[PDB]
Amino acid sequence: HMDEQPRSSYDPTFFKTEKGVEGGVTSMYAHLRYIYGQAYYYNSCLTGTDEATWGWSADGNFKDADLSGVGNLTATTCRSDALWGTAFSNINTANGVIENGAEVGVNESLVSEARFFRAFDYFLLVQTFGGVPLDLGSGELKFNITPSRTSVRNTVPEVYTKAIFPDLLTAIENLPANPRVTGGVTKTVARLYLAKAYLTYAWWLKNPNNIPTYPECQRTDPNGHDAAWYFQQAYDVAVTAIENPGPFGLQESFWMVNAGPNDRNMEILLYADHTQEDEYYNGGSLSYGAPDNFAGWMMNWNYTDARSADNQAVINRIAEQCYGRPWTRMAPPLGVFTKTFADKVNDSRYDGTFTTVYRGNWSTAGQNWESVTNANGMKVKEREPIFSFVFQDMDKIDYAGEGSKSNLGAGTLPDRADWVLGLDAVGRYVYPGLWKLGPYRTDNGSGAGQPNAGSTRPYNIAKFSELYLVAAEAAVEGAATQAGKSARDLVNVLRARAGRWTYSNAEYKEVDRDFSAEMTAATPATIDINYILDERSREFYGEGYRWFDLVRTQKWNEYADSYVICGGKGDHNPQTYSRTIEAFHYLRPIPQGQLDGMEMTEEEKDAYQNPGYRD
Repeated sequence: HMDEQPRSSYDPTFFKTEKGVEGGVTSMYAHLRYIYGQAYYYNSCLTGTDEATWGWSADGNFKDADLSGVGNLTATTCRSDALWGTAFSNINTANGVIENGAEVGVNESLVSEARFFRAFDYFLLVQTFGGVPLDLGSGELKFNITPSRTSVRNTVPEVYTKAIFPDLLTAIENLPANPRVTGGVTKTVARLYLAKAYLTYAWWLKNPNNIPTYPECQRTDPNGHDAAWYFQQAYDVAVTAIENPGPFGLQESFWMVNAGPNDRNMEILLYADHTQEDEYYNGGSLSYGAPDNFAGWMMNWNYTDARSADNQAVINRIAEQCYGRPWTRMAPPLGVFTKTFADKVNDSRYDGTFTTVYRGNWSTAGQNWESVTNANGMKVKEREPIFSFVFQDMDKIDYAGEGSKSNLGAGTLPDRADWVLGLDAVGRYVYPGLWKLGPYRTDNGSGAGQPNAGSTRPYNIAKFSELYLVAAEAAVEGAATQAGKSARDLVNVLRARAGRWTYSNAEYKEVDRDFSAEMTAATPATIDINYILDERSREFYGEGYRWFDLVRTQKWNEYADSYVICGGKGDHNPQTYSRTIEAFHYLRPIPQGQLDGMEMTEEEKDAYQNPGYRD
């Protein structure tokens, strides 16, 4: 199906009221929870890129997505499919809110939230699937009540020009500076997504590596401007946001951006609010009776395996950000450590991304051991390092001896009271957990909390930081820059920020370091797209940006054609795996469910489906 949500003949009249417009608008905030935090969609944004390959416990969902000869990516197996029905349901709702609310004069500040969300949804769809329908059964961008059995896909430029740009431009004029409600949309997030949309369209027009689009359409803009024009607008709009940020801004340190106690901070422009839940009512009377934020489980592993020299289970599964529930379904390739996060001394970001030092928490399991013995018969207290992923003396580790006793493929080092494994020995079972998406719960007490519950944390969708990297990318592709905001200046803002350490996760303590001078100096004299993409991986690793960024820039092949990783536990042999990423893979399949739901001939269905996925 296309529209999941049920529609009443009175809905258009409902949306001629302010309370109806609010109703619709708040369901739009809700729709974010079915995408952002959803683990299988999350997969579709990351696996098969440089940031993620399949993990030891991987399903078809993750294997099929890696495009590495261990699965099949088809119209039934791509987890792009979570986006389709969710986005179109929301879009239809937005269509109703917008045509009826605007017709009657319902406050445009509020209506423009729906304008934003409609653009937002279409921008995800257009990148993911190519051209998609603007007509849902009642005309272009019109509210549809009774679902149609037939659909027609518009072209990419039609979606950008007809739906995405005009909505965002209007939204920017009318949206408030400060959020109306929590996580609420503002001028700044509308500007961000407009700049991104212009940036993405500009690349689409330029089409340097000749990746086909579907439906068939020529590489020119109905609005009549060239790629350069769009690159310039991307720059200008991003920069206008930076200069008029309302309440938003960068945190002092990169740790503060994704640290649990600082969720909902003013670097976050938009998020899915996973605390907010649904209240059922039956015929006016309360009835007892949400989707989960379980994306953080994918790039998290069985640290609970960790043992002492006396084979004691020293790490309990608990609801803390460094620990949390593991599904071992996605793993970081070694390129992440050797290329992306090369610098770990001057760069907060590696440490503000991965949990590297795993400590004992055994009293959460009801144990009362003062100390325990492991790692050359050394005593280790609670909350002290048991197992560390290291990047220093990697070629000295002794995996041959007592490291066996860890139940981790781990080894030892001299005068070192902790098990240890180097980043060149990372595998599909044992890898640094993704700390960004770990759970955060104040109500754990002295116990484990509820570690198998979905995360209650916001899932962060849009960040003030990205503005800098959107403008910088536009600058690299030829846009005319303003004084103090060259490509190099813009990149250096985020890099200077990255050199400021406020807290070390590895060391589990406050800290005071400023390596911003060093970071600024090590930035290349001139900036290429490769560097933008590396910075994007550093700032946004594992958050679900990667597939979009590599497809826009057409670097997906260059960055993902091969990855490097070791095997299961006790396998420290780094093997190179090669992917087969064809040009038609740059568009995801239309989900088979949509095709099956339509009254069409097999010929019409073949034509509806993107090339490569028709058999």
